Amino acid sequence: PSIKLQSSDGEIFEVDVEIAKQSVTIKTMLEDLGMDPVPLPNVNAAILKKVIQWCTHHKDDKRTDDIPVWDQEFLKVDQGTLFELILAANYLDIKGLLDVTCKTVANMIKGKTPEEIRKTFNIKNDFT
Amino acid sequence: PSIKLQSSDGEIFEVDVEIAKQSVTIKTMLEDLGMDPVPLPNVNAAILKKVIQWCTHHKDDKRTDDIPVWDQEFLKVDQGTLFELILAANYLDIKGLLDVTCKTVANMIKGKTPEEIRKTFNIKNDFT
Amino acid sequence: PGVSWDSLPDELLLGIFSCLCLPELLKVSGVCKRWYRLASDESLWQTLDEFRVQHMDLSNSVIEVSTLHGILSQCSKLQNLSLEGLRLSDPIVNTLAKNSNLVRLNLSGCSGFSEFALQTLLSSCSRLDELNLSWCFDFTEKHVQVAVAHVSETITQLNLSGYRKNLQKSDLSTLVRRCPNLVHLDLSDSVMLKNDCFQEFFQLNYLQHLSLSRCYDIIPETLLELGEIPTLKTLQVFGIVPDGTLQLLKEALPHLQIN
Amino acid sequence: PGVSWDSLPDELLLGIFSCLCLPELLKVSGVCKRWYRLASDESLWQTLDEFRVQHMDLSNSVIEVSTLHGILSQCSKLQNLSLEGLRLSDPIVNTLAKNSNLVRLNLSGCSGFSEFALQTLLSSCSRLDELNLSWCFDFTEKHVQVAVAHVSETITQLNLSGYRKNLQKSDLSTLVRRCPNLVHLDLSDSVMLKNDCFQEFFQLNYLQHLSLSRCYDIIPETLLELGEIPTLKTLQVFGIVPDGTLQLLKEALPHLQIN
Repeated sequence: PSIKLQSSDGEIFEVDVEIAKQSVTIKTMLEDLGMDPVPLPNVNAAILKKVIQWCTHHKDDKRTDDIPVWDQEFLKVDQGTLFELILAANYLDIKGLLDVTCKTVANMIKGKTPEEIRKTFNIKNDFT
Repeated sequence: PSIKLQSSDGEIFEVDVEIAKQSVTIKTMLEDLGMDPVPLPNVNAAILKKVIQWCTHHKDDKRTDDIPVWDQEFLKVDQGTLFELILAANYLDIKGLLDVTCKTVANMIKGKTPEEIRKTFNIKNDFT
Repeated sequence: PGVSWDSLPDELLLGIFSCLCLPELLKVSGVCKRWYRLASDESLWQTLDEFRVQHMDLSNSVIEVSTLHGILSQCSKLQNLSLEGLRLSDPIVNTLAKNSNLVRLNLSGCSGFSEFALQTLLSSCSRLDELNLSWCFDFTEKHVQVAVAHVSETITQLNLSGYRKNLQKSDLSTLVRRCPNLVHLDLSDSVMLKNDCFQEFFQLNYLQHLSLSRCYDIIPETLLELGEIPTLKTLQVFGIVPDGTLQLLKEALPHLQIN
Repeated sequence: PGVSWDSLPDELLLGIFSCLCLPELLKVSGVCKRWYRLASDESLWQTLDEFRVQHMDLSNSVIEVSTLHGILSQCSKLQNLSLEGLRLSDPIVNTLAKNSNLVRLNLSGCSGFSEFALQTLLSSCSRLDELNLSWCFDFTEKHVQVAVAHVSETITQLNLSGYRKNLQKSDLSTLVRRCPNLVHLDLSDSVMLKNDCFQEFFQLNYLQHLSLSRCYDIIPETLLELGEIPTLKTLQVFGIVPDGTLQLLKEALPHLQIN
């Protein structure tokens, strides 16, 4: 019931096979390629921790208007980290997490002007 | 045998239905939606002209190593225009043209260093 | 070291954008080119069956004609389209011709397109039920004529008000010959219409709401003749009827609802 | 105005990248983050059956350990892998464990990984034919032992040279018990090996190419004993045999090819 995950920076984590399998990617590495240590070439250790707790908290289961209070506080981190989570959720294919992180960015956009947007997200003005 | 195409900037061109149909997109607008004026929301008039001559020249038919001399001289244009052709070829879905333009960018990359690349293509250094 | 959002994969941007509501989406398309193209993505508009200026925060802002075109060109399944007040172009109108199954279309106040585009658009909407093509200031008799020449027979509610000098008896005649099912007909501000045209309305056997407000050359007293429309239920005839005769008119056709 | 290449749609970037050859691809991955991710795309490496450092222009450049890991993790169908000379990591070796059907593996000169990663990798390549795991300076007895403990029986050619003090008779013993099909065996620079181990080679009934160069404690004269290997055909025994005796040895086993 325990599988071993490995971050890009080398650290190893032992997570339950079910929690770990919320990551389609991880799941498919486990099942069609009997990989025990499962290296995640893109996710570093700091990020895997978050990912793991997120999956753990959801082992048992728009708007921004429906983001579970827990998930909200979970995403209470700096852009840097937020950016890394969206990317990590995409590579690992953990729908739910990808789901909440996306709405979270969405909400950061809602209400602002393109300019405000360019500023909070450090986006270059292509038309200039 | 003659269909009417319309650029984003309003101009209309009459091209033969067969030439026009080298653009899957255009083809499918003609066939499953009897559209006679066929507006191309993305392609402007300057670019449509090139697109049309390109298709015209190929009504009757990797490496960079296999780019037909004609196609080579056809792509002898400035980056701006090159950039617009790749985009136009993608929206219109004119494989061959998309095909040759991509290899043409490929060759501009081959041989250069990342730095050289950043310079000729005005790419920002993400890692700085 | 600035967070590298400019490198976020297109997949993700779409995912993010899929979380945004239509009006919001229109905003972001102005953020930068990568976003501008993605916002126009097929996956986000493809299914729309309704689209109205009203429901899209474009009150305080001006939608680039260019971008409006790019988004609408992604819709073929609209049954309700309102671009009221918006300035268009031919490319955009010709493109609207995709939605063959339009039921309700509102272009009042629109401008910037030709009599030809107008024709190609109405011609394609052959199951159109109600059209509001009023006050498109931008146009001439060419347009008006096109309008009455190509609105589908399926039409029941039509509003062609605002063409003081470009709409004439003959045009109402055409309209009437072609659209027997009309129920609501507004021809307000059709200053070229006089009581001689009244006979034409008698061929609309289902017309129950007619409106001729501000048709300044209609001799008020002659209105009585319209109560003779067997199915007529309401008559908007504002600004041309003096109270004196207005009260008479009302007493003569007590079954009518006149304002 | 500057050409907006930084906004080229990912689709196009891939298309472009699909025109580049593998080594070229590795360069561009350093251009910027958007390109770095895309260059690692599945569609571009997914099918590879052979990846050999040799053929990758990586002569005057250092592949970021990180990026090497991200590309190889996209391959499961390799039959030929050579990362010779390259500096790795555990994540990368554990990942190589995907390619269950590896036939030929070259890691000589590699370093930066554990006795455990080594085990998980060899353990997964159960149909491995030839392995060159020579001079991995980085490692100790733990590794060497793992080597001889988990190379598949399927092995016919093996090269474990360069472990002066970490490889011993016992290790050759183990190796021999487990790998009956060996045909080429190189244990050059195995300075812990003396003639007492010679008996072990007699259990490899198909061994025709043995190499013991620079095993400095082998008393030259005792070599004769090796011509007694029924199938032995060639014997590399450089730098430990003085010409005098070397010419004698040759004359004693004229059927042997000794250098």
